[PDB]
Amino acid sequence: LGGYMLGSAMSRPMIHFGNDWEDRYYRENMYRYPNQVYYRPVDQYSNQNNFVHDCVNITIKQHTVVTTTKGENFTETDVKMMERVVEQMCVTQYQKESQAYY
Amino acid sequence: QVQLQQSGTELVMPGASVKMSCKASGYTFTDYWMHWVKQRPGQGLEWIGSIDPSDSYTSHNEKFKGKATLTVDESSSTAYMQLSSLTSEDSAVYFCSRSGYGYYAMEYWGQGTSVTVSSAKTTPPSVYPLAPGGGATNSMVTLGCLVKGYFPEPVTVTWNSGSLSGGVHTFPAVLQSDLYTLSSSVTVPSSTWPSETVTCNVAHPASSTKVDKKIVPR
Amino acid sequence: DIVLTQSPAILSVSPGERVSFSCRASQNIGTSIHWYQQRTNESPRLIIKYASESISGIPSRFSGSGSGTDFTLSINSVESEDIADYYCQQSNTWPYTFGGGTKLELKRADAAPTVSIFPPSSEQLTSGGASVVCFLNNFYPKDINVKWKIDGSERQNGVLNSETDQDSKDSTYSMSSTLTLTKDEYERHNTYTCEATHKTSTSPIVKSFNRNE
Ligand code: NA
Repeated sequence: LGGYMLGSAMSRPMIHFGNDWEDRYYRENMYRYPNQVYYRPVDQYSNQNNFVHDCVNITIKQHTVVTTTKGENFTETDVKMMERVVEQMCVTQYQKESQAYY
Repeated sequence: QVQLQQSGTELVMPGASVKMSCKASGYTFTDYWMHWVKQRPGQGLEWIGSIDPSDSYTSHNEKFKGKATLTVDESSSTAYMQLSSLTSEDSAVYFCSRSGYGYYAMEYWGQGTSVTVSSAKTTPPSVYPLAPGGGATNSMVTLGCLVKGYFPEPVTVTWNSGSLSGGVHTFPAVLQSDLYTLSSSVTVPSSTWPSETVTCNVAHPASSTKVDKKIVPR
Repeated sequence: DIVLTQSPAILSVSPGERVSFSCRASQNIGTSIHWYQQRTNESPRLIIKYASESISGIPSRFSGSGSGTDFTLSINSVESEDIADYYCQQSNTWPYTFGGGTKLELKRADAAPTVSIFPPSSEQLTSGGASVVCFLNNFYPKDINVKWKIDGSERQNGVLNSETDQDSKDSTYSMSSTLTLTKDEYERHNTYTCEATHKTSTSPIVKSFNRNE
């Protein structure tokens, strides 16, 4: 609570998960995952990995409560996939954040 | 043309690690998954793990998680697999391979890196003549050479400087007390031996070894 | 884990013959099965993907069929270059799994082994070593058992065997068997016997030598 920022929405990338069943599952379900991230200001982290880790957890936690509010649930596959794409977005956010303030 | 370039061999000490490279060319590196497959001598293919070069997301065979570390270097279009704490169980050929676009048949294969895990030092072979005595089949006779106690592989065996190439059987090397041993037979007309010379020539490049062993009766 | 069972483990075929072999999955995988050919000392090569889809530069004689759990690879007319091991692999879900493989070999007339036995060289004896060598050459089919005897008693320790791949020309197999002893142990006895049991005869082929002569 408090201290968070919301990144701008990002184009959803084509993501390949390495097997036939997951690629299809992802293509069909990817709309259920965030297209923007919540994070704390980049200055508050010792490096990229630290920022990213927290950005991922914060974003997924908040997305999960809003999803629960709608009466929906994430499976273990959902969490694994969401983790991956949110990680990509957090990396992009850090790079942009790191560039600013530098 | 897609190529996947892997080093031919690695000799590794038990307990040590090795990092194998697979350098890709001829396509957009980040668009395709890369895969690593193990094959023990005389055995089948075993999947180790795979990596998406776009973000280095990985998937592993459960039994290799903690043993095989997969990375890529996007700038040199190269995938790496590091294996740690090697034992003789890790002695194998390791292939890298590349799948299709959103399809997962392994379309292209590297030539494989042959890993040998051993504490043995370079050791030249002892070469022993295998000669028969008197009673020897019909108009044909079989001679042999025993190539014992060398390291590492390979040796090269010829007969009469390669002029004998008709009835030779050179057998795959076997592990004998942390060293390699193999044998070679040659079958020739009795009219040719021992009236003239039959010699086996053994080269062991790693020890800069080259020995001729003439087969003499008795 | 999806288990892939291939059968048979070995198939003997005659050049020009049409052959098929099977891959069965423990769970339904739709069409997510791929086939690879692996010739001796080479990398595997993709031959059919997704059960039935052809691959660029692969001979049209190769085809595949099936969907669900039961898959078949067929070769319309077998050629020598098709002699190889064949593996199926599934890509439906993690972990990727492979079948245990089917080995193709050429069928030919049965042939008993030509057996030759060799005593230790003087060279080796000089170093305190004694290796007795037995060559069992140009036999078919591949299956063969070798037994060593010293003065009538079966020896089991210190025996190392090595087998060749099927001969490209005459389609036979060969085997090398070496009994290694200390020079001391070797001199404590007189008679050394290599004994080959092959299908070609219920009578074992015996080769031997006596030191005292
Ligand atoms: Na052909």
